[PDB]
Amino acid sequence: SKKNSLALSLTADQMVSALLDAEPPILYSEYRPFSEASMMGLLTNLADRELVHMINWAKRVPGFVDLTLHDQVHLLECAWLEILMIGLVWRSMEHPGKLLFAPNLLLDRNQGKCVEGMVEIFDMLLATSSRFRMMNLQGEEFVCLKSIILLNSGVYTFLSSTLKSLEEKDHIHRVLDKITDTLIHLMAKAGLTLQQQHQRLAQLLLILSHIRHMSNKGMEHLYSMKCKNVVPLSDLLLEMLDAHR
Amino acid sequence: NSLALSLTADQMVSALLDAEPPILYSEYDPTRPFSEASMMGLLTNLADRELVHMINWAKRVPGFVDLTLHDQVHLLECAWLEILMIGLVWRSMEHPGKLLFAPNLLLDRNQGKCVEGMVEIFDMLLATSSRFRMMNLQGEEFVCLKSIILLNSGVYTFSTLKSLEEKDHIHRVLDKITDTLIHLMAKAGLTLQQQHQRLAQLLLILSHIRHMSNKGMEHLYSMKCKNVVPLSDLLLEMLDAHRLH
Amino acid sequence: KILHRLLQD
Amino acid sequence: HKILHRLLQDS
Repeated sequence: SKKNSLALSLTADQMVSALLDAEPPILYSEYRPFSEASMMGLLTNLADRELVHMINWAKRVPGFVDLTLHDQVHLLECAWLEILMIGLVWRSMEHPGKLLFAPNLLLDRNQGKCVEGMVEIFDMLLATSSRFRMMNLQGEEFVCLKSIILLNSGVYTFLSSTLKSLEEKDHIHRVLDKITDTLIHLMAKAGLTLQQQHQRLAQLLLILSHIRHMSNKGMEHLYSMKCKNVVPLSDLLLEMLDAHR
Repeated sequence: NSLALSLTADQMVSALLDAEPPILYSEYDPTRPFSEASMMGLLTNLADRELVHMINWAKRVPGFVDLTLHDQVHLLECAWLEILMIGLVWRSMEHPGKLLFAPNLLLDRNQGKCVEGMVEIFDMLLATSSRFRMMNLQGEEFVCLKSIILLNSGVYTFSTLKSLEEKDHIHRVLDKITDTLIHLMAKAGLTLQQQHQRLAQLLLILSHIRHMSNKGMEHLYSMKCKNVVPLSDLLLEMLDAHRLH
Repeated sequence: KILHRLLQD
Repeated sequence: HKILHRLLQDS
């Protein structure tokens, strides 16, 4: 049933329920004093394990299964590090000044200096966490934002010259509109006026620009690690990185 | 205090429309064939002349003059290439398949190929221009978005109570631009649901513009480091603010 | 290629 | 004394 997907027929409460049920688990770190190679090894090992759970989660984002396998691959390839980072920022909301990569790996700002060039990325992630805390981001809004990242990050890098590729973009934009409806639904339910609903919607979506910025910086750093060949990267992580270059 | 918060939506639009920079011509010489160096020279010379007008324009964006010179420098340093790009995409809307860098420099992707590494950026800019065309982006929406980019892109990379008070001022101005976008959509007759859907669609494009700017910054850095073209001292400083690898 | 195999399974 | 800082003052 790809003509009239079930994602279009979901109510706002059923969208929120679906996304909450789809949530990946919080994985642990398999973690002696820190070094540059060990800290990056922990982070890339964690990332590689989370990537497997992300694939399962994406298949449960409403509308994502209606896409072709090729389009699903492209969306995860573009979005995967944005998705990891917004997850990280969300988990770090209640830990000001700290990044909760895992329940047993809670890194403060100064611990990012044992890896060169990582402190800038750390500061950007912390500032986003502070922003989400300042806005009192809710779990229901978080899962909407994360799904928007998945569907949006690669929607404009598609091909627009096929009769069947243009209807794939419309479906993506129709699912995206539904998630916007859902965010607005949650804000109206929380008692915000119309003016506050639109302002808060704008505020949340502008943070996605910063998340895109951080993922671009993080991709260059990851590429800088692959090149130095000092930190082991899984075959899957190497492929996800290779898709950005 | 700030006079930008007391401005109405119509007064916001009128201020931004009148603040619009001029359309500049390139130093394109039709007597010599293109090379990678000469095309990079045309594009960087044009950007350098546009930067001067951009600075004048930024000082006319409501709320911008209220900031310290340090904060003004930071915002323009973070956003300048996004601003050039959204302007380019806007100028190219009525030129399907072409980018109107200037009235005497209207290029298709095959002309972009002579600068290796630019064709990917070229393709993304065309896709953005086509998205704006399909959405039928209006001039009043365009100037709002360009001002959002200027205020948003560097806002999340600012402890002191005076710094948290200046960030709060920026977010109050961004909220006014949200109110203005919604006002424009209602005035055009969009239903309440269409208003928030279109606001989301427009703001999500800003993440692609952020993405294109990051890719463009890495390309500019490559052209500098390979001695392809000399960059003006202003372009060198705007590039160095992004601290690339 | 790994991502293809993961999505199908 | 960067260029941008100077240009932001002249008008």
